[PDB]
Amino acid sequence: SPSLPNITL
Amino acid sequence: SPSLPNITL
Amino acid sequence: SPSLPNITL
Amino acid sequence: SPSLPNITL
Amino acid sequence: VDREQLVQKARLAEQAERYDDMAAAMKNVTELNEPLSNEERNLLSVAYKNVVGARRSSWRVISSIEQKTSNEKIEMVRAYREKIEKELEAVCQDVLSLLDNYLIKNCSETQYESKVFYLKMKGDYYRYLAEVATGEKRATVVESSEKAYSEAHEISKEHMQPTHPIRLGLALNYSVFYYEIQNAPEQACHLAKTAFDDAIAELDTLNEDSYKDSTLIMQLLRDNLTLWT
Amino acid sequence: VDREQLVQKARLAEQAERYDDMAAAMKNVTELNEPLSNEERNLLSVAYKNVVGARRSSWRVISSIEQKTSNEKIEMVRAYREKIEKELEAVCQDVLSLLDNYLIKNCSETQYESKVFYLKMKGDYYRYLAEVATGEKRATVVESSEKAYSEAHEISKEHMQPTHPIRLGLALNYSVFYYEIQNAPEQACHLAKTAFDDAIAELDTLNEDSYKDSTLIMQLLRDNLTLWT
Amino acid sequence: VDREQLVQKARLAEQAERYDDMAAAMKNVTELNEPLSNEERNLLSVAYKNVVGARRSSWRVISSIEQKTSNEKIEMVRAYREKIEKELEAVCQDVLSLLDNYLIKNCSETQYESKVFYLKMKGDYYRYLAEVATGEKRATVVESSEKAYSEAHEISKEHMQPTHPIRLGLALNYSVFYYEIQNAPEQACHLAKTAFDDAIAELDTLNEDSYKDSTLIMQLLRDNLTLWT
Amino acid sequence: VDREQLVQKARLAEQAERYDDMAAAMKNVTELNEPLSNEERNLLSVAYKNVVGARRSSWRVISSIEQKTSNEKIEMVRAYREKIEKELEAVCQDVLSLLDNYLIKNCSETQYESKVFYLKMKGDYYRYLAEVATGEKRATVVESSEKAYSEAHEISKEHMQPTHPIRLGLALNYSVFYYEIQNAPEQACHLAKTAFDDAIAELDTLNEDSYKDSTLIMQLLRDNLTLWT
Ligand SMILES: [Mg+2]
Ligand SMILES: [Mg+2]
Ligand SMILES: [Mg+2]
Ligand SMILES: [Mg+2]
Repeated sequence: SPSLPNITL
Repeated sequence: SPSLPNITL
Repeated sequence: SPSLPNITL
Repeated sequence: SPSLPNITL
Repeated sequence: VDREQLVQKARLAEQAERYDDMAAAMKNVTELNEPLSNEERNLLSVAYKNVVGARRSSWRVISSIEQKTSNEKIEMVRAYREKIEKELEAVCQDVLSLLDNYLIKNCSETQYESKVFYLKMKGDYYRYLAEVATGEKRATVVESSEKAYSEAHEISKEHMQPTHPIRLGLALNYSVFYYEIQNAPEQACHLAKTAFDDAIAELDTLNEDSYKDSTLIMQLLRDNLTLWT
Repeated sequence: VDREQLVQKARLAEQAERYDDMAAAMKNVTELNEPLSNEERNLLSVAYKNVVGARRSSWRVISSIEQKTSNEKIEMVRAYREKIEKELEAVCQDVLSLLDNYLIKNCSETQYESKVFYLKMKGDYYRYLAEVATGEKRATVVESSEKAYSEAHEISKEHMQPTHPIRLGLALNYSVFYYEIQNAPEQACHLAKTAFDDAIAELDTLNEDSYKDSTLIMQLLRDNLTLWT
Repeated sequence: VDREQLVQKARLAEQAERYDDMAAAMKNVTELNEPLSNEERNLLSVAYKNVVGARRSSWRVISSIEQKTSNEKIEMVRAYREKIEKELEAVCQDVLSLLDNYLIKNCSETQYESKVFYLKMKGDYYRYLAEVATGEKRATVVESSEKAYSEAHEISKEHMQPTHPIRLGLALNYSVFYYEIQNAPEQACHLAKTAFDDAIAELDTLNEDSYKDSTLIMQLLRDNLTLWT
Repeated sequence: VDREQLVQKARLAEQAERYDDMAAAMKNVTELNEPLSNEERNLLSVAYKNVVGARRSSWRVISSIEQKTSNEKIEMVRAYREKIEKELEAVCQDVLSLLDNYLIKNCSETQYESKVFYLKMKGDYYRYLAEVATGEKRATVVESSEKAYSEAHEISKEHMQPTHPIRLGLALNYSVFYYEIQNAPEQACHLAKTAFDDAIAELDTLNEDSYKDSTLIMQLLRDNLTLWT
């Protein structure tokens, strides 16, 4: 959302 | 693909 | 705008 | 192109 | 549940992108063992197209990793491909048995549009099985796909206008079947071109409730012809 | 240059996004003082729409800075707006004099489509002048825009099918004229709705060479109606 | 399976967008009852974020239909929302028990980065439970979310650089927690602003292996501050 | 006008996408015959990059039509290409004479950043001339481009940090010069790789006012290296 983007693997 | 687009509901 | 799109040549 | 992006003002 | 509630659940599941739920509600509706209304028909098809599609997508990805990867990992990749494959086959069989044991079976004589819509679905889901099948299994599902499309084609030629969206969408997928499954690019272009020409010849057969759908699929036929030629 | 060469220059200028060049070539073609062929008509309109458009864009931007900004900078902003305005007015007058002194003037009696196409352009370019005009100047250009659209409307009703793309595009811009210039949202919706209804009523009047254009503009009418209602 | 094979299955499941499979493989890896390597840690988090996310998406959609819809349909909508809710709660509890019973529990003393990464996850998944909880249940999960974020914050302040991506991502989500869950927009901006300022003050603490991640999250903090102020 | 007013006109022209106006205002500012402030420097460069760019775009389009087209039309295409070419050359010469007769000429000794910024521009605009030149004319402008980039490179190595955005952007364009103009892909990769490595080696040299620009151009260097290798 306004939260951290999910990790790029 | 080159096939029919899924129906719009 | 809400007006006619410019002609495609 | 592969060159530097134009400055953002 | 009542029927109205299953259908309402399908509509909510759709909006929530929960397609397994949507398909399970529409299968349940089908299993009430009565005909489907146009909307029910469309919900069923949307649901299962989404379920089979993701995997139709996952299989392509893992197959591609397999081809690039093949060190021996290879066992895993292969196992996972086969797992996805079995899921995809079970989805197709799930739809095909609804079609064979209910929808086609019990379709009333004068419901030509339903008939063609279900025979086209039968062609489509055998074609999805053909995408993954090999050997004698491939030969069988390919034959079954073409038989279903051919019967749909004969009924639609006799009973529907050339502009009817269901007739046009049939020609689209039937020609994709020739192009991609049978690698018969002339037979594909001829079918697509004929369907397009016959609709164009009869614009006066466009319906005020469906003309946007008709013209959209006409363009899709054209797009494929252009690509293929 | 010969005429073929001016038209070839317009086509190249278009592809190069050099619209001042494109407009100057098409003005030169018009000044040969013969009628324009459909393609010449379209090149002229494309060229000038692009020229007037950028500025129709620049003026909105500087006007907006003006409103937000208005410290006394203000002199500059205002001066620059007025410079862009004068350019935009001169472009419109450039087109309007081609229309009045050549294209409308000399259009042959049986060329109804050309007549309506040029009267619509005349409505359009007076409407662009109205977008920036104030006071008595606004009143004058607004009157001239509506007079041009009204005459185009009468000819198109008599001589063209309700599905004809030029008739449909006229209704689109004429209704935008009512909505945006005269702030007459009922008169706008009625015109758009009538044009859409009359085309729908007669799909059998779609032409095999233009049906995509017809249906596209039908959708544009619908989009505006939806927005406005 | 061996551990390498579960992790390979997670990587394949990811590429195939089969996140239920990815999460089940990474849970299995966790249940081998040894610490996770950085990559295993990231795969676990990616898997569960995707699983909880879709539903974090489905719930918002059905909740919105519920609010617009609420004729008595309403029973269905409500039932379906509650079904999705229970799934979402079970996913969160699935992660929270991995965290409490394995990952946090057994994390070795000198593994500060792991500690903070898992305490942040614990804050995140209690915050997802808070998004849907009401009444005394909400109060409890909100308290647990803040306790987890606060402990992560204390460890990261002591043991990590202000530019460390894990410290920066913690500040990002902790401040979102204040803004969205506790509706404490000053406490949110202060935390985000402090985390950003402290990193800026120490660019010399950027690592050659992680500086892109650091600067990316710095920008995310800035974006939120701008939105909120 | 005063200087403040020319600069305000450039800022308005920019927002209005009127780049000919923007360039003419900034040329006028330069012709006041005093040094430029960082902002003036950036406005000048933005203005002329946009002016030369469109045409740098139009020329590629007409050149491509020329190659596909080459029936004898060919005369026109060729003439139009040459017209665009002459415009593009005159723009470059317009900038190069500002650089040679004012900006470089009068740059004070301790203004290393300005020096490098203007020498890089001199390299850039000779490189744009080289893109279109042939024969002995090409040889001359290529030599002049490399001489300008080489001098900029020597000053920047001595006086700026490896992370400085102006130093990084120089390496980017200098390496593009080797790749595209001299078709020296090893000399291009070495320069880009060296510039990237030297910045990475010294992140502690990032400035709190410019680190976003530094990291952005680092990524651009990386993107090119990846493409080229
Ligand atoms: Mg017939
Ligand atoms: Mg009529
Ligand atoms: Mg510290
Ligand atoms: Mg140094």
